[PDB]
Amino acid sequence: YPDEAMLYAPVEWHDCSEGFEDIRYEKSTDGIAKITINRPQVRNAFRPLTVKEMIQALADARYDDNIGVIILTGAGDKAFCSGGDQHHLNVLDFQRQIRTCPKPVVAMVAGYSIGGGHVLHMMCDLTIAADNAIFGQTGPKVGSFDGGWGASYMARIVGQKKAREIWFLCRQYDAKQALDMGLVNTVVPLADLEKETVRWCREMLQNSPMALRCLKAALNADCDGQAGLQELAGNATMLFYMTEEG
Amino acid sequence: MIYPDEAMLYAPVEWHDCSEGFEDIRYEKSTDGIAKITINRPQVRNAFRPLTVKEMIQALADARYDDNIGVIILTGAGDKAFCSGGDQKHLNVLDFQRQIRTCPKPVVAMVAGYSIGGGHVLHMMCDLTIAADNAIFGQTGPKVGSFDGGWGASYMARIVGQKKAREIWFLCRQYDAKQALDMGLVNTVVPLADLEKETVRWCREMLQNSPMALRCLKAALNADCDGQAGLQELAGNATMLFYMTEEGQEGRNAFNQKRQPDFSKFKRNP
Amino acid sequence: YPDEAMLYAPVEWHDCSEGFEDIRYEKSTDGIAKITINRPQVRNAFRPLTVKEMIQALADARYDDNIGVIILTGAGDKAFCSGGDVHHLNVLDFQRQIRTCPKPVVAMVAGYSIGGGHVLHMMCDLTIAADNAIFGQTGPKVGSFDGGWGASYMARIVGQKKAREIWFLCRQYDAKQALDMGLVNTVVPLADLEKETVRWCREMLQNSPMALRCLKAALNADCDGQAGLQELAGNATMLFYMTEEGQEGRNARQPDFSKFKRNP
Amino acid sequence: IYPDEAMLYAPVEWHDCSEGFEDIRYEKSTDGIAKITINRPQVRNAFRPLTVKEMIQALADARYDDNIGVIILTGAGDKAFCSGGDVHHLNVLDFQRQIRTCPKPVVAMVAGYSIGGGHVLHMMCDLTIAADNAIFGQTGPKVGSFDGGWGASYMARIVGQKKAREIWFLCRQYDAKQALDMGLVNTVVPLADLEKETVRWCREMLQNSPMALRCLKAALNADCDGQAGLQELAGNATMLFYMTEEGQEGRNAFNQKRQPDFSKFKRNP
Amino acid sequence: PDEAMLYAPVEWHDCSEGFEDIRYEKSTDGIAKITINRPQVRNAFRPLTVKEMIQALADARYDDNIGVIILTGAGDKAFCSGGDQKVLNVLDFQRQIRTCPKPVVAMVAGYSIGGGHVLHMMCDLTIAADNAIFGQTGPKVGSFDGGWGASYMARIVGQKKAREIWFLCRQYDAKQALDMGLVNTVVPLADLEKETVRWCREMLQNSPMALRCLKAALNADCDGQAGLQELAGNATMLFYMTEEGQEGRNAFQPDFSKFKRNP
Amino acid sequence: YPDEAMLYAPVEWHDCSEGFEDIRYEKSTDGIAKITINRPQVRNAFRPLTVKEMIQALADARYDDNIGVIILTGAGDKAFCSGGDQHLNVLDFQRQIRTCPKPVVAMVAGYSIGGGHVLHMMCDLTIAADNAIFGQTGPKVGSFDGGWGASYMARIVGQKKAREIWFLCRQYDAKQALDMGLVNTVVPLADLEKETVRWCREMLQNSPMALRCLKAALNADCDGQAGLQELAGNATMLFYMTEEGQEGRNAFNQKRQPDFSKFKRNP
Repeated sequence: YPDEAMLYAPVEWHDCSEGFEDIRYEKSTDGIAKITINRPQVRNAFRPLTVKEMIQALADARYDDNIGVIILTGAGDKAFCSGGDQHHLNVLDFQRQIRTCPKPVVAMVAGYSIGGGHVLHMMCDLTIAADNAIFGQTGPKVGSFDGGWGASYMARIVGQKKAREIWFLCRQYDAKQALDMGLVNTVVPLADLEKETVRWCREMLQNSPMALRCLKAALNADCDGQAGLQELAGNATMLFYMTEEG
Repeated sequence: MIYPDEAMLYAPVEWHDCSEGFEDIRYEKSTDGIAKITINRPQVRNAFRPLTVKEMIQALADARYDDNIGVIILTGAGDKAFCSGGDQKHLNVLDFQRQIRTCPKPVVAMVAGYSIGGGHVLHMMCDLTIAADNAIFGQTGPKVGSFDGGWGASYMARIVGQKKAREIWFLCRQYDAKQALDMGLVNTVVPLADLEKETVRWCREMLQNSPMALRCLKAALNADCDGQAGLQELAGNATMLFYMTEEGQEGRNAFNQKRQPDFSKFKRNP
Repeated sequence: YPDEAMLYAPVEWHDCSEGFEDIRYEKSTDGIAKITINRPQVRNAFRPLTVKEMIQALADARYDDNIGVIILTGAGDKAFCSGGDVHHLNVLDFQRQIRTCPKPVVAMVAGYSIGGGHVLHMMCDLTIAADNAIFGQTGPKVGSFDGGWGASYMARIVGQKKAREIWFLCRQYDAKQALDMGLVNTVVPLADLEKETVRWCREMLQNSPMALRCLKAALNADCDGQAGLQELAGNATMLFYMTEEGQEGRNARQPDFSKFKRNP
Repeated sequence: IYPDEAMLYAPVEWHDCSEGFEDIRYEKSTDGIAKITINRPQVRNAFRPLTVKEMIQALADARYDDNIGVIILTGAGDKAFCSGGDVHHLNVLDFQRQIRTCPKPVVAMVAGYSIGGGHVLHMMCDLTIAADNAIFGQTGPKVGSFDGGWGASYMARIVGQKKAREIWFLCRQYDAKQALDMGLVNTVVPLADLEKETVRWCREMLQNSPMALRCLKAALNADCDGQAGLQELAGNATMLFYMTEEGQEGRNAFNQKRQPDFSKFKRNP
Repeated sequence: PDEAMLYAPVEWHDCSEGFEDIRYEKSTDGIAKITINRPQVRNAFRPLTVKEMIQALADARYDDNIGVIILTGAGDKAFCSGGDQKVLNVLDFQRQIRTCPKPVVAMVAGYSIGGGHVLHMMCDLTIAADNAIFGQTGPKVGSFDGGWGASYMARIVGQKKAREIWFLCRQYDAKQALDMGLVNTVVPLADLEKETVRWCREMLQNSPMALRCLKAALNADCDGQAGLQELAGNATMLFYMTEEGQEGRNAFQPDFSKFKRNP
Repeated sequence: YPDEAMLYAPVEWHDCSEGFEDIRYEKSTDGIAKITINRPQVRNAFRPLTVKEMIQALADARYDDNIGVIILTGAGDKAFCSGGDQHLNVLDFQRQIRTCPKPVVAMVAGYSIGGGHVLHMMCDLTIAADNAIFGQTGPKVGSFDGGWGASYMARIVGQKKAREIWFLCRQYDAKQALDMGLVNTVVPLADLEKETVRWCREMLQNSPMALRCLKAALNADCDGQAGLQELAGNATMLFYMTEEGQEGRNAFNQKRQPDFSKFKRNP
């Protein structure tokens, strides 16, 4: 395993936010890309423009051979993303893009991850929660619902009883509650959120990118039927090209 | 995000009896929209016989069709048993399972004491389960010459995961309220004396939310399990919603106005 | 195999229609129940009352131990069911009821099977079509859709390309076209329609009702996820009750399964 | 009330939108058909990564053009629709997903060869109109490749498992009549009438409810694509919900800092 | 490709030592042939027969010189009339055919009935003689196959035809089978093996790894996680054949820093 | 319920290892077969031979009508199995565990790692000692199990935990495994076999037929048509044991038309 010294080393961030109004986008030299929703004034809720930019940034990250892991997070300590405002439903494109991204996407959550913003963290492969993080859906209370990955995939995370509770009542849940039901991967003190997140990112960066790619697709394949097969078979095709028989 | 005040949530509940004709169950309705179906055979720990199931089906259909009802509670009479299983002394409980599954309103298992065997599958079928601290859970099939290999198995695995589902079925042990909570088999555990109080609160929290959103989400979550049957529910709600829009009304309007439908006038979205 | 003489024997229908406004309900002595949409003045389109009645009639046939097969059909020779005319969308209840009926259900189709009425014939296990039969959807032409079994299950019948064509264009298809894409099981001259349908019913009636029941559930199981497992496993449970091992557990004192073999 | 032969077969006024594209042509008709044409007849319309990038760009434009209701995918000339692959090496997988999730009917108009990667492309299209000189088949196992995604599973949902295994394992070529008989294409027409017939089919769809077509396409995908299909279908449901008074009461209440009153709305059976 | 190659004579070698109920042969060009040899009972299988077929198929799977397997019946009157009623390991045989990483071809002359019909369906391809007869018998003789015999049949012929075949238990001739997509082709009885060998050789000309991956992928549309196990297993195998995958065993701390992180 | 005294009675293991080199194989009188990987020197990693022998032993247990439950374990107290020895016949063994009609219990002491971790997951139940360690290693050593090692892992611990396990390849102690539902129970190392045997005896007291139908039904939630083959296969077996099923057999045997008209048509 990597040593705590390298895992907890300072990070060399370079800004790549040119042209974005709603988000910051940064890359570290050791292979991490970070997308930060930058609207703390509205608790980092997204509007169609925000989504358009996030899609832009993620495509760039996917296409950058130096980038191995992506972080999705919100500006400040009070919110990851408090929901959608509140082309229209372009966040559905973003969900699919996170899903099919052949690199791990890690949600770094401080404060509220709510509504459309809660589905976004669920869509990420992993979630690192600050001890101040708050989670929940709001659909039925505000005249919406996410019945796609927001529902079924939530069930594959926390189980059907809990998923029905989360959606039907629309309560809020603190970090411990989220951890207890398997909704997040770990809870760390707010001060160490990014520190610990970078560590998790670095642990993955030390591993085979091809293996990670294949495993993400295999795990998607337990959910996404033929769409999941397209991903998994796609990687097999890519591997076949790299061999002699190929 | 304004939530309901606790004063409202914990206000007294008024049940009105609608049990006329039932022998094995009680059926009651609150004026604020909860329907409560109670297995009423406390002397046999609320075990169900075919008659009990017929009556619960009848009551659940009523609750479904009553536009004043938004949520249903399923429970057992007394403090000792939600339902101890099938009366051992035909298999129409399979129909009741489907009926709970496809009910467009949330169904809540309110569990005191034993939820066992067929009665355990019943609480699992309900969307949520509120358990009293004296609640006991488990299957009995392999110990009594039976099994539920339908939703009793697969769906249980979607609740507690595959390792725990195999343990529950293979050994047929009993589990206390803390055990069930820990594995995610129930949603919360509350003091026995507060069982109905907290259950009603949960119901009222749902009653404040969109009925349409709730039926859509219920269908969507069933859709993760029930293949094309799930698609039928989810798509049927989509159809219902479509009928509530101008485009979804043009066909009926055209027919009424004796003209061909015209979809040229509607905007295409991305 | 059964003798053609017996298969094509005359059939004597007994009326059980008492109390129905929109349908006829009849039973044969040899175990066929026939449900007939009786609204020729509207090409046998169904309204919510029609559906409630068909649900009632099908529930009766399910519980009648004398009935082994159900026929669904439309009155007259011009329409099986032309479409929709408890509650507004109760046809969804009826679809599920046909699906989970442990007895084979056969659509007997003369003339139009269209829209909601086309999904109905698809739901039936088999379809015997008259040479004048006409099939198709109408949803997108009249601002509606059936995205449930009306879409996915159709695709399991005719394949994805054909399913998309049927729904997206909403054309009508003759009996030959329907047969060519596997949408119906056979096409017979209009005069022979009930004759050939009764033969098919009698062929199934000669077979094991338990085997048919299990196979219907098994075939549904390829489509309906856990709902399908509920049906298939439920039949397994019923079978288990009929065995000595099942009955021992139920008689047991601590049960004693030791006297039972742990087969491979 | 049906189309009308005169309208269906009327002339089509195409407008060029190919500015900037190297490998494809892109055109739109005034009545709502967008046509993406692979423009590489010199190599039997095989695609290279740039070709795929451009098709992605064009398809996204059509998706977002509220004037467009149907998309035609085709190859330049009469000899090939697409003969396979040679911006990254496997970006055709992106294009596959984009056709899949496009809320508008996509029609493959096939003249001549639809082979290999190009065969999977026509399969992904909702419908396929084939000219009588059309030839279909896979080549992977012969050329050190395979499409085990929708190229396999989805093919089986079209032609059945026996035929799908045959097509892939032997890599033969099939003529239009063979393809028609196995359910692989929707119709076969004379080469000279290919666009004429295709446009008719497009026009027949253009007469229908765009929302209904959208929901049905997602419903049909949903029989194949698991949760990804649920995402499409449920997404359409959410979109419709926003258009209802009940949905709107939820939004209004939240924006006015008040509890919503959904009680004014029935709890249907 | 090349008619003279495809229809060239076939050189068979016997490998039947020890078998009572079957013959097992291997050609010099990489085809294995398992022949049910009980023509006096229309090639119905008894438990012994299934045991031997499992043995033979396991051998064929593990023989690197074999690229395609033919399953057939002795004589011209019967592929397999089903389970010997005079007497359930056939479920093991089904799984083995399913998970065989090489194409399995059913060469059908005469009856393929009941259990014997499920067998041809399980094979990847079916070449039928014009004298072939297909159908199920379960509901007529107190049985059913509700596993691959039901669901997978539906993935071949569609749900209407599947329900008809099972519910009525009629027999279907070669043209009927072809018309519903139940078999891949129908040929004159005298040319059955000739054409079957051609199809086999056409497959033998293609990549065995690609065929293996495609079979798993097509199974994966049906077999849930069991299908994923097959498909992902092939991907794991392919991975081992790459530099990145080798960086493990070549080390035996591994260093993946060098490898691109592709889109 | 079974008596505590009976459940905790001493075990009488009878050896059946004859002809094996990498494993021990033993049967108890009361119906438990135990397969032990016997390569303590290499933390009980498997080589192709080990797998071939485990396949042989598992097949024997399946066919032995005296056996109702199988235990899979590793020699000593330091490792259950640390994975592949540094083929893919282990894939056949996974399927063999999956389709075994008898419950299979992983009795885990110390390391269950890599290929050895998938093996415990494949078992119906896992009894873990307080010294057990779990984790995958694929991405760290240039491999992956994208089959049941992935999808089925998600059906146990949920999708978030499954991705964490695979992507980082950390090690997890027994408490962590329990909390995530990866194992069924954790017991003091000293009582590992005592407790494992109790769980086995608890199962042995139950209907073998009900157990195999339920194992198939639970597999069926994961394995599509392959799972339908298992579940339906059991239904057919049950059917054969009924008068109705048997009539069809007799009728065909006695060269006469079957008469099913004498059997009830249930709702």
